[PDB]
Amino acid sequence: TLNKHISIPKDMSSKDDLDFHFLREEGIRYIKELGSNFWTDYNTHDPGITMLEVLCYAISDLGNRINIPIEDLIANEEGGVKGQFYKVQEILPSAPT
Amino acid sequence: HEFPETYGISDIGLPPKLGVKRAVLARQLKGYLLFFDQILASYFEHLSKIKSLLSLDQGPSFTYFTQAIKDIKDVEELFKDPTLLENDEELTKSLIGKLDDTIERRNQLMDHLIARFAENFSSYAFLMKFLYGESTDEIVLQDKQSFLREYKEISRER
Amino acid sequence: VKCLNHTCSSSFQSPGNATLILVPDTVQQSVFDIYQPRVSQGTLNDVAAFVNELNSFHVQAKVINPNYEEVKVDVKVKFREGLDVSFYLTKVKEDIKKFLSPWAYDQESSVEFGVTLHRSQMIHYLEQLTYVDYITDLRLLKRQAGSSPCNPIFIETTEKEYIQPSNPKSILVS
Amino acid sequence: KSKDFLGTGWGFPPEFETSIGQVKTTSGVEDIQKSLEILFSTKIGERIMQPTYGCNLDELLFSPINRTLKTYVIELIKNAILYHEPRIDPEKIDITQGNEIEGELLIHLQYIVRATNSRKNMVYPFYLEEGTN
Amino acid sequence: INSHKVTLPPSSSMAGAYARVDNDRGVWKSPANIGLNYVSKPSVTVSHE
Amino acid sequence: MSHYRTVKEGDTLPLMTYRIYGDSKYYLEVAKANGLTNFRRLKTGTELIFPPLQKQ
Amino acid sequence: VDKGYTMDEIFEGPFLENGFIDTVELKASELRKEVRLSDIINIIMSIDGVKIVKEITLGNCDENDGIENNQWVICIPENKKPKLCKKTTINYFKGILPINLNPVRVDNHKSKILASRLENDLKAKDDLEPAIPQGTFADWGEYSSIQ
Amino acid sequence: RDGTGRRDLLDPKLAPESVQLQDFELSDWLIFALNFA
Amino acid sequence: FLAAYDQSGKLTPHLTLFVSFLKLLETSKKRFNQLTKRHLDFYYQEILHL
Repeated sequence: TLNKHISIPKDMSSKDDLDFHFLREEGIRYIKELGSNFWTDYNTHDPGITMLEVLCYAISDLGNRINIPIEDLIANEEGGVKGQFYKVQEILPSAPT
Repeated sequence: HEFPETYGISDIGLPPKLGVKRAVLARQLKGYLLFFDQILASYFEHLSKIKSLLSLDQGPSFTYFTQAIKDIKDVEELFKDPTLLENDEELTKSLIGKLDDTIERRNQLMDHLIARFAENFSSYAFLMKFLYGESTDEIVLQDKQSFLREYKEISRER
Repeated sequence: VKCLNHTCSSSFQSPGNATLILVPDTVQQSVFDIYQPRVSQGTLNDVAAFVNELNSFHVQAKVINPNYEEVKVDVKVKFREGLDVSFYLTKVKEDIKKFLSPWAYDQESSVEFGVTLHRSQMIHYLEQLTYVDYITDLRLLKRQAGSSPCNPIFIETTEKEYIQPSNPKSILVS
Repeated sequence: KSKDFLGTGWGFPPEFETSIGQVKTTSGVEDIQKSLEILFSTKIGERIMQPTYGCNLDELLFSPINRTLKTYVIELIKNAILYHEPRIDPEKIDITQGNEIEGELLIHLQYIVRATNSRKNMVYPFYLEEGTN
Repeated sequence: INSHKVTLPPSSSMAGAYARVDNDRGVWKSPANIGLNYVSKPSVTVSHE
Repeated sequence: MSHYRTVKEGDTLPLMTYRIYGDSKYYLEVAKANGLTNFRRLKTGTELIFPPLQKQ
Repeated sequence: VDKGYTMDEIFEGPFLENGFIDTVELKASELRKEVRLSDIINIIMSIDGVKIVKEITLGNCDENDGIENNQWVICIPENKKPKLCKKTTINYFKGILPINLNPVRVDNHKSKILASRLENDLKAKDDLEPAIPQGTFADWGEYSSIQ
Repeated sequence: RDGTGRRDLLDPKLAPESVQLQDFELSDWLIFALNFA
Repeated sequence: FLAAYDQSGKLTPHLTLFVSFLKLLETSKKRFNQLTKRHLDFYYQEILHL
């Protein structure tokens, strides 16, 4: 119950919705498959590409909140779990027969 | 709010010397981008309702949700009827509307919660049709919610 | 498992008692007699002790073997077969026995129960890759079973293979 | 259809038409000219995962005009182009003061469009086999 | 209690800034485009319009 | 890399191939990539492409 | 083509303006000689939601249909097509309780199921031919003097 | 009645998967856009 | 429509972005729909301690 030293991992790669670079590459792959007849310039000054990067950033934010633990996601303003769960003191005991 | 000032869609606006046409084009872009924001706002809104969807006291009437977006300076002009931005429930009915098949979805949620206690309400599906017509769908969902609320005593004092 | 609410060995209407019937899996047929599966004394007694502690101060339950008894099918010849040998009537008989055996003892069977109407039996056969039709079928109890004494009850009166009794019956011949 | 490695893309101040449901696009030399307008309209830290994109010309506001300044201006412009616009070669940068009183500095950039494809040019049917660095 | 901060009119910071410019470049150099110390933000945001 | 030129009067296909590749022998591959049949007479407004050589 | 037929086979018979007809289906749709319970039962048991057929019987539709044989197989005269007699019926149950059906709802389901078949027969009328590669034209014999 | 047994012990609506909190497809978001426009 | 243009290279750019965005969101649906399991597990293992 002592404090531990805190650090951050260095392998920032997951190939999922929390991985910015992964999302960006998939975005471009989809664009070529669907619209390369008309949209071929994928340089960084392009408004199209700019919009893609903004959206990828927004997706990471959403994924990060989905991973918040249950204890907080279903918390009540006043604390407790009154409308969510029945407690052991209430749901496990049996009438005496 | 993630774009540069050059685009002209941020809080500080766009300098007057650049002319009206450029200001108009900025308005057109704001319109376009709302198609992406309204969807994202819905997903965030849906997280806020998990507590209600699985409540033992009383669930919600809707299963899909949306939000007004108000951190955009001209939304009062972009929308044909600003009234909806004053009430997320009206906005939900207008934007999602029928796509939300509430009767079937509400039953699936209730059946799951009931199953967690190893109980089963399948027979209401037809027994109630000897008492009521089309009105059984509302009646049955009300009864299932009552059952969960009263469960602590029901399963114990046998 | 089967619980019998008012059953005593001499009564089906006695209050204050109960009988439980146990059926084993007997998957390892290398040992077990799969047409007479039985529970040993160890289990019959352990079950009774376990339950009697949880019932009520006033009630003891009894734990028994099912003492199985059952009727068996005969039918019109199949209108088709893969071959006289490959889908011999004997092969069909073996398949029929397995389908019923799965109720009596653990085995695989698509049908919900052996104790069913001919409609279920017909579907089970129709599903075969080596069949086309059969004009008629029946499954009365073996009144003509000489080994078990004569005068045995038959199951002729249009029953959907109903068990002969609440207990001491199985309707799972094979 | 010889000049297909300069590419095609969205116009910078994107305009939406209603006579057809489309957003206007640019190509070739027109596309290059709008790229330059974008680059010199944005600051270095304004893009999210592109922390080094844009220019520092604002550093020179509210300063006197002399030889040292002019040398510094030229350096800033040339480096921004070398890093961010692969399709051109600068030809001449002319820096002059047209107003005795008004605080104005006038910069005229002249450039040449390349006839051969650069290794930094991300245009779809080319970079796949030609974009080494 | 200590989370609450002080808000001030800008004139005293400008007098400081004037001194810096006079020492670094001279009295003929404009005071504009100089950063302020100990400032979190302007009280209000002023648009281009 | 890739290259484009415009045909001026006085140009021939094997002389232009020599100045771009260093060898005159690639003239039949340049003509096939441009769809030319009468390559011995070029018309003086045509824009041609010059593809790079394959590497492996 | 998706079915696996080739050109020689697809165009084997008369050309038909309304779409292609599959020879296998055509051979199969011959006038039936025999009807039997072992097939009818399988049809009913395979419908999703059906659990048990408790009673079933066939019979030549006739008058004074009193006590008669099961008719496990019914034979049909050599130039006739069999058809349901419209005096047929199915009693539906859940557990041990009988339930009642409404004619308008059934008619609507039947109509939708069959109407969707017409839509495909109509679509079949447009796609009746393969593509042929097309070239250009350019005076292939043009010649310039070696001088 | 035949009581119960091992093959009859599966509850079809206990497994969490039976509930899909979000079920829209690409085609539903496109309908959304047609109205929103 | 979606089938016809899948990998055709023929859509107008404003639809190209909208559809690519909708495809990227499929990974959010995958994560979001696992909440029902996490909820159940929490109740049986951390609230009831079983």
